[PDB]
Amino acid sequence: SAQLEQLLYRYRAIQNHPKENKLEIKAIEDTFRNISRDQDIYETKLDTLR
Amino acid sequence: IKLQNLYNWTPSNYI
Repeated sequence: SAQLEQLLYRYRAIQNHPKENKLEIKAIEDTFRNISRDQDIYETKLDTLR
Repeated sequence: IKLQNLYNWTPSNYI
């Protein structure tokens, strides 16, 4: 639910200082985009479902 | 990347 997501939050919030030694930031941000997109899809579907 | 559509998150809404 959030136990593996708050870790990603803190991991991005710690890796804002180096910002170039870690190339894996982009895939993590793509998964943030996926989570935001799925959340918006679910909110529209909950608006239609009611 | 939004903000309130990113803290409100379950596995019950990924599908």
